[PDB]
Amino acid sequence: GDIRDYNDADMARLLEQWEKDDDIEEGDLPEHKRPSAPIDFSKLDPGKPESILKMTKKGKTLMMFVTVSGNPTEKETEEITSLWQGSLFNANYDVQRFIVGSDRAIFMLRDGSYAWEIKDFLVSQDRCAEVTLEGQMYPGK
Repeated sequence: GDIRDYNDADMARLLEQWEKDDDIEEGDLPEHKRPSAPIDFSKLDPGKPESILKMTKKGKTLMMFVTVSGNPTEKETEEITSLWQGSLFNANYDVQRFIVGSDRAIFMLRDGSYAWEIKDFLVSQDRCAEVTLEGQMYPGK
């Protein structure tokens, strides 16, 4: 306590957060104790994001908009998409495929793991074609 100015000013500005806590607390004791009896929850923290399982539900309407032809004749898209419908199902890849938009073949996946795998199979053709995802195109990270 050799200098008032620095102490009160700077130290209060530093302790401001602590004083704020004390001020909003006002020393009122709540009946609410730590509800977690097994500290092991915060001790270990399982890491398993169960939230995803709680957030997920059946009804994966995620499709890939595959602009195959680019030519008015819907035939081309139907032919190639039915060929894919063959090969995929023959490869045990049971997926949903519809032709809405003469050029746009939509592949709706009930799965996800092999999303880029089937996508690869699609773009594996010389033409490549436009294969977009409903919404955004995210591989994962």
